[PDB]
Amino acid sequence: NPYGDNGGTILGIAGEDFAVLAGDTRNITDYSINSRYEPKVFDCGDNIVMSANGFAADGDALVKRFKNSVKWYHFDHNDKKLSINSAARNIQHLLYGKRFFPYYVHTIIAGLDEDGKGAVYSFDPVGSYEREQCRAGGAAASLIMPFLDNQVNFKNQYEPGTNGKVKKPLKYLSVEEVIKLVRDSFTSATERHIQVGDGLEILIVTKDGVRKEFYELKRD
Amino acid sequence: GYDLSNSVFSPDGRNFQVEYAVKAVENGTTSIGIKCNDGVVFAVEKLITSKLLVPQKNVKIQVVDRHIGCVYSGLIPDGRHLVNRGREEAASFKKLYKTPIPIPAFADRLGQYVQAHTLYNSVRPFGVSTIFGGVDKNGAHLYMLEPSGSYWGYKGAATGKGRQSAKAELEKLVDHHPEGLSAREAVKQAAKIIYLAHEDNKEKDFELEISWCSLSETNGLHKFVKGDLLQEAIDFAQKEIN
Amino acid sequence: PIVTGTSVISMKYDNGVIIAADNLGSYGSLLRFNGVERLIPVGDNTVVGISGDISDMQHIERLLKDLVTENAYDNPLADAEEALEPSYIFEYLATVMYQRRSKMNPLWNAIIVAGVQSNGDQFLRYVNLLGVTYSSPTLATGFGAHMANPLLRKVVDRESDIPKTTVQVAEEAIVNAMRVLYYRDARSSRNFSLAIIDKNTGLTFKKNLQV
Amino acid sequence: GYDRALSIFSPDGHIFQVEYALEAVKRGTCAVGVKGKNCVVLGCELQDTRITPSKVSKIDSHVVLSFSGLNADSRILIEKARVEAQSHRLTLEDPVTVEYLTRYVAGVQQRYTQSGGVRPFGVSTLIAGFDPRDDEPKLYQTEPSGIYSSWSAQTIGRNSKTVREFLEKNYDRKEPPATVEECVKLTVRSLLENIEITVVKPDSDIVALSSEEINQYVTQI
Amino acid sequence: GYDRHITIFSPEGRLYQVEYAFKATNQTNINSLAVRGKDCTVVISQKKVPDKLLDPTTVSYIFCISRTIGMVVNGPIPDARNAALRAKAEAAEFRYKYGYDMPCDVLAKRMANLSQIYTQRAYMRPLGVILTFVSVDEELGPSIYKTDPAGYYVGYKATATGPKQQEITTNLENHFSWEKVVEFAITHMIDALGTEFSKNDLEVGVATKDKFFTLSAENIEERLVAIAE
Amino acid sequence: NYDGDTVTFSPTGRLFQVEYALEAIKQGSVTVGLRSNTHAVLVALKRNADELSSYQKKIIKCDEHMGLSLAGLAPDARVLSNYLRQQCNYSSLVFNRKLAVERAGHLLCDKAQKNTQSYGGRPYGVGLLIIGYDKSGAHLLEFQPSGNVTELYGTAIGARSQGAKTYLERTLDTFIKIDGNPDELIKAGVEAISQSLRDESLTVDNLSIAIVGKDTPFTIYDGEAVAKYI
Amino acid sequence: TTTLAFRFQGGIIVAVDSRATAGNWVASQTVKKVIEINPFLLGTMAGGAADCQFWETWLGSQCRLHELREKERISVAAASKILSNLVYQYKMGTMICGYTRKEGPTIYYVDSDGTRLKGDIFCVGSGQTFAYGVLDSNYKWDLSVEDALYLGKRSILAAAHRDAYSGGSVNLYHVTEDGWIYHGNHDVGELFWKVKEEEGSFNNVIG
Amino acid sequence: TSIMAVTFKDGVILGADSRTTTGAYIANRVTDKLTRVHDKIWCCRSQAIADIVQYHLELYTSQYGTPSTETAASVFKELCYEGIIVAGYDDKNKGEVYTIPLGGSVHKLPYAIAGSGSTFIYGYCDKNFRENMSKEETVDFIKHSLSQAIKWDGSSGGVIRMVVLTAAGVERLIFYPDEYEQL
Amino acid sequence: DRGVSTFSPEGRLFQVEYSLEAIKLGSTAIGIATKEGVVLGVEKRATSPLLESDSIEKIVEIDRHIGCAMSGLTADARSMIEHARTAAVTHNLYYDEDINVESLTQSVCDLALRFGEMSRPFGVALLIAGHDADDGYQLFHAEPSGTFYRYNAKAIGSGSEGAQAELLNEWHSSLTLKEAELLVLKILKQVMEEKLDENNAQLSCITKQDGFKIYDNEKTAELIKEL
Repeated sequence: NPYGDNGGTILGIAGEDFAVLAGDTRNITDYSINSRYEPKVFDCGDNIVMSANGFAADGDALVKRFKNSVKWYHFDHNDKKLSINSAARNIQHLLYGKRFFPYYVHTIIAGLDEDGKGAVYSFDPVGSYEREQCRAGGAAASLIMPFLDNQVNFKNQYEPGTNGKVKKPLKYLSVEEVIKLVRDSFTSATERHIQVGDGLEILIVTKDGVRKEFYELKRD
Repeated sequence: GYDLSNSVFSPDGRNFQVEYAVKAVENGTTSIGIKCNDGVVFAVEKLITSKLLVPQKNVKIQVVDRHIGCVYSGLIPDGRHLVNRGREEAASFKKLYKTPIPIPAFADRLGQYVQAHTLYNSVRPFGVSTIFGGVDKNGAHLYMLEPSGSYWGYKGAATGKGRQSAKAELEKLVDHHPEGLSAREAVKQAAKIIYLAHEDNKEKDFELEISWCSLSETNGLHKFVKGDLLQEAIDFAQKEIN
Repeated sequence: PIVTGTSVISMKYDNGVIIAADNLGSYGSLLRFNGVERLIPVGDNTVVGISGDISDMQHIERLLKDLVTENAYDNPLADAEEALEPSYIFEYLATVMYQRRSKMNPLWNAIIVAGVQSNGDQFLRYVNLLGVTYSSPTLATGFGAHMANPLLRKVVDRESDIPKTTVQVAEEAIVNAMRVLYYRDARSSRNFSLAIIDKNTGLTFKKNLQV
Repeated sequence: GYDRALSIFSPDGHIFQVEYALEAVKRGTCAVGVKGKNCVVLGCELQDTRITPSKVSKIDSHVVLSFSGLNADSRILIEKARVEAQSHRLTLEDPVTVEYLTRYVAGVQQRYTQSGGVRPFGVSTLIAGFDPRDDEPKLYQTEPSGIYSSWSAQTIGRNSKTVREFLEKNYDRKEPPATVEECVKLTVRSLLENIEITVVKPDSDIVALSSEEINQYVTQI
Repeated sequence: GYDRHITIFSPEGRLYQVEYAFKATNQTNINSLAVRGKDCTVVISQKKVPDKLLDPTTVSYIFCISRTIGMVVNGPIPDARNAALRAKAEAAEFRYKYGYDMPCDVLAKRMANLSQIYTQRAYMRPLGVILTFVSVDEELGPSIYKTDPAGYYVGYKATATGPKQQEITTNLENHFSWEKVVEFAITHMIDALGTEFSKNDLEVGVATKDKFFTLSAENIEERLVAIAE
Repeated sequence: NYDGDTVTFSPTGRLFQVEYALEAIKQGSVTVGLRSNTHAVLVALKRNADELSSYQKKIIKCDEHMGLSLAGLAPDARVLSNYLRQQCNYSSLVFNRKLAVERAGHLLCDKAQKNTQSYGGRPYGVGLLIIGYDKSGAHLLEFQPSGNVTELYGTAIGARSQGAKTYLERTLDTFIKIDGNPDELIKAGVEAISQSLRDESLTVDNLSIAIVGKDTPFTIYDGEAVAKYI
Repeated sequence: TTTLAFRFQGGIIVAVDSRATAGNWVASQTVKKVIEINPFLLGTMAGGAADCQFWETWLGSQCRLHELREKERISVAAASKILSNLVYQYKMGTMICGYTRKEGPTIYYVDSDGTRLKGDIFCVGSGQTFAYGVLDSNYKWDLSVEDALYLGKRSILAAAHRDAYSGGSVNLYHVTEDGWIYHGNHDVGELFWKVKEEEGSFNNVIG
Repeated sequence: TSIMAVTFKDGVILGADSRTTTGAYIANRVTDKLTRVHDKIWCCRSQAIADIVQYHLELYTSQYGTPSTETAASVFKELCYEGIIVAGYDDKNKGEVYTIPLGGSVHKLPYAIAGSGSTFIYGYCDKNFRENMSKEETVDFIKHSLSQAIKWDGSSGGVIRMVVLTAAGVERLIFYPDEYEQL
Repeated sequence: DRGVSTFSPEGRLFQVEYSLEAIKLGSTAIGIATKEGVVLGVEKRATSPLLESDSIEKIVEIDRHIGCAMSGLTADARSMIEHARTAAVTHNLYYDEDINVESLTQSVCDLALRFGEMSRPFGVALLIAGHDADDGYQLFHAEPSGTFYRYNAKAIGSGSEGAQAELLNEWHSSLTLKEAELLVLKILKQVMEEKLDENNAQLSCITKQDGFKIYDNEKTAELIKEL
């Protein structure tokens, strides 16, 4: 078997002027802990943060090849900043280059679109990609995304007294509120998932640049 | 009209392209090799074409594996090509077997490679003569390989522009020391011989580069002569001129 | 594997890294070979500990010597600021392992590269036959990752514990873990090798240490 | 593999092999093509007439190809053109347009002028026909260099200059030959400065005129 | 005009490049002779080492192709070493393929066929060497087979190669343990060339039933002393 | 008789095709390289075909730590720079190691030499000055079609480069000790290249400057960015 | 997943759902299952989404190359033939929808086994039966543009209601001779209640 | 099979049984299992690979001189890696034993045992082997060990063939069951 | 003979110089880049009155905002243009973005010296005109030597010697697009042997709003009247 599971869950949320990519720092094999701090969210330059979740070797290979492609793009276009959509197309081509022996990874890239709004792209191991407002990857994706849908997009929430006829209107979430929600969802996942814990690394992409925040999770 | 292609015999049976490659070798700077009682010393004259050259940084002598040193005169890129082939050959020997390649075996491999460049008109003969050698399980060996692919073992070897005077000095060395030279005194004498041979190229300044591979001094590994020993050899050579 | 090496355990202290492995090559349940050195010094600032297939370990040893020889070529600073780093050696080994796995011809080993970088940082990283790499304050392979890792993590639980850990404490923990592994691992040996890479005192290789 | 550069630039900027292939073309027999409003008429001036191939060759049901120069090279060109037309039908579901087929043939000819180990075709082709489901006539020409262009009337082979002068004085691009009779009579008059005539009509209606019709046209002239 | 530069026929039906390779065979100015005893084959080759900087033990035109076959080459040492390496590979490959040691004549035919290929293909030049193979064949006994740049080979009762090969050849014709055969060959070479030999002027190879080997300078001096007595 | 192929030696042992490839550089515009212990500077005189045309790019950037300038055939320079970028890329990928300037120069040496001994190819018609910064400090390399790669304090290649080279030789002891003041080293390079002009003067469009150093990534100055150095 | 495309007097209506499921886990409710190959060509994804996406983008590139060479846009038949040959040579269900001057409104169905069918109505996916029945019961050629858009909406709504792996929202496309028009995203949750209120259907669902 | 090579004061002795079986059937009971790959380098399996090794070593002898037992083991590994006991004598190494178990790793040992019968004599050989044994002592040790292995292994039997590799040369010894069984 | 990849004693490749002299015999092409667009004009040079001049495509589209003119052996120009179109389409496929004009010119010129035992270099010169957000309206002159320059105004072909001097005299940074059309037509009329009209000359322009377009004979005739 050339593949394996090293655990790990990632979360990319695109705001109106920011993008956050968060992942737990625990590396595991079966029921053992390999490392309590093995980052899987990487600033790849040009205000683009990438995370390749799944098979750790394939994730490392894909991240390395994407960084190589960004370097070659800078070599060919005179240090021109790579746009997030161009990066997404490049990652699609990189993934499809191994169609029949695929990178066993689901990768998420986050950043700002050319208009300045937060952009998040999710990729299938075979090469399909889609721009999303939010996407969760990894084992604990099912323990995190419903809560964010409830809390960011106000799903199943209605304005009180309207008899469920008026939905709760959407609102601008600041990056701080989004960070609070990410922290709470990851703490819940740590509580209920044995592969989540040991620390939460969040990379925030704004117009200023890429900002990294680390928060400790429970170590059991 | 037999000198325009590599693999053509002249009516006398000569390969004129190999002779022209030898002329190119004779145009090069003087490099020597001395086989001491337990090792080999390589010295080369590095012409200082301009004051802007970084001193002690344009290294000519090359190591193959860890026990073989190679120095050459003529077309330096051809010598580098030959040394790259020799490194590949030593690696292949050390992969198929486990011992480091013996010096005679390495000499044969290089000779075969150089001779293969005289077999076709689609390729050019090497424009270098390589002095190479080292220490193996059978002791120290010194070889000089010519553009034809010919190579022999030598007690002392010299090529380049000042090859004649260097050969005379090496002959004097062989005559005066039948007992076998010592590695350190061999380094000093290599400095002396290079300085003496530079008189045929006195129009320009030169930098002396020495390396050695001795069973006792360098533990059978090829190392460059630097620091106190290099300066000592330089002073010995300068004094020996007068 | 058919002839196999057991656990390699390692940790980093305030001034360097310690790596240990035992000198036994098992043949199934037969304790066949007892002179197998599985710690491989590369240069003076790197030790490579290999577990698993012994023939593949010998192949990796040959590759490491070839890497040192190749680095020495045309490099007057090969014994100097242009020497091979633990990170370079690990990157090469991980590339080799990943390319072997991608060709479905894996080198059936787990490698820990231990060393100190030129700037003085401790290097301690792991790679296996799948190409999976990770770093930790303490690393162990096979039976070590299950039994010795808990004992070493009691000494260095996180990165902030590394500067508080002296060489004596780390070596004592490593020797205790080796004794425990001898007690509870059937494919282990009394005799083991221990290497200390210190940013100040350099590489210290201790052979034929006994539980 | 033999890859000597046979077609190279002379000091004056000329590729001599292409010029000599053009000379080989100019020593070919004839290919006069007169395009009208609805007609494209192609003509040429102990041999066994039954089995001697006609110079006009159907590349597909709607496109025909006449040529001038080396017949043996023309066979290879026509085979490649037919294979390409069939492949285009197979993969793009559509029969080739006259311009597409002309472009492919000229591309093969151009490829033979800058590939090592080969000499250019000594063939110039007059490619005539109608695009699928279309009705405006097409009359293209290719040359050994790979140049292709569209013509109202064109001739290639020996006496090409004289016949081209005759066409330039008798053909008027203001008012092209109105009837098939006009197309055929203009072609026969050009060839009279033995006659074979092929009329290409839309919807794959390609017919070679009988000797009786050609005799009537000649007698009228 | 280019018939003299590649191996194609001249208007007289000759291959001038092959003839020029024959001319090149004598560049080294070395004479060799091979003689068969009833039990052994002996090759005597001149050893001219004029440069005093040379290591004489490396100057050698006699090669041990296999356990039983030896080869002495007349011609430049790079082409000689090329032929020696090819012959060694052929001998080892024959042993691998057919389960027994290659006979001397089979190897000589092997190398002559290679020379014929060089003679017929334009991009390969001939090797300017003459190869003399000697062995004691387990079927045919002592054997001398000599190959030339033309791809021609034949077995010999005795043979001589070099610039003065004619003198040695007529001397052997007039005449017509291995130590005695060596002494005979050395004496006859002395008589033919009219030059006394020191222990450093000669190369000696001996093909016996079990192995081919070359004598050292001490053994050659011993044979010279025996001739002196 | 001997200049038609790179595979032929002249009776005196010369390779005429390689010498003609060198003459190709001698026809090119002058570019000047010089370095101190901390910084390496490329100064290039860009050439324009017509006053309605732009000036051809002379300086190429490999990565943050290395870059080169060209004299001669621009497509050859592009091919060599692509190969150099591939080598640095391979080093970074396989070893996480920044390729040393000397090793990259030797790789260029081998690639250039391969075209001087085999039939069918031609020598590269371009010369290169490679500046870089690695663990051993600032490096300046001169590449030649013959395969010769040399490490120098300062150098000039192209048309009339002899004046610049003579000035650098005269100024050597001054500019090698400039050290941590990059603007002064760039100034010295500008004077060196101005020593090689005949009729045209250094202008905003003519001059192109590159620099790399200890805490200086490889940066190229063009346009108004060089007005302070003119 | 439920994708449908039908042909009517006003062109082609393409309606899809947007739910992607990893087993029983709904990974996304906002997946685009319609490929804008070019301003005049649409493709639909139903299984094998990555192969579909990559190869239909490459089909768009091939169409652009054909445009440049022949000064004419590629036909729906040609694009479907290229995609079918590609699928066969590597041997999903995709609809190629376009409206060119020669062919008119044209839909081709290409699946993973290499079949290539021209037709007026197609439905693919886990909910293809419910949508296919809704179409068969309500489809007409003389259908108006508004009625055809509502019919596509309604068929996708039926599929999403009855099939567990279909839902999320309806993406409506209208292929015209001037190129396709996106008619928006319609949440299945809101659409179901709206249709239940206005239409009187789904009487077994308490509201 | 029961094969065992022992280094002693004057060189190395390779000993083996002579039985080859196909299940319970003894197909050959006079098999010669000790195989010469070079003049004084011998190997034994616990056959094509032996031919290729002999080919490579003959090439090595032609080009680079006499190979050592280490060179033979290196060739064996490079062919197998991409159970063999290799024993040989060289003047400087004075007799070496290299074992290459099924995995393809190479180990240099004072003595080696391999085959289905070596398991029964692991303890006996550990207890009874001594460094720097005499030639007769070494022959006796191999005789006793192989006799026990033959007694306990059904796939081992026949005569005990021995090859003595020393500076004197190669000596072939044969021991019939009537002699070693009564030991 | 001599090798195709041979250097001359002056450091110049023989075949490249011969190809340039081949280009010198081609039909004239003129390009002018302004702040509002780039205007490309070519001399048709129909060899016969029976030749349908509307079939002469000496200005082609590479991408939506990239077009070029050709001069010399225009049969090689078709292969060059096919490579350029493939490069632009492959760029859009791999990067989801339109190729840069300078990058397209580099991709084209990478083929220039890829010949030796390709048998020969191309015998055609291109005037590549394009627009992008990075550098605006750009005009490049691609040569078989592999070199290209950005030009404000450039003329290639048989009449380039005087046409370039006239462009030098006439071009300024404040020219409007219509002034560029009039200037191109004026230079063509000056250098063409034939009397210039809408049937023996062609015009094209690249603008951000409308992309690459070729002017019809009607519109070209209206512009010709303005002279």
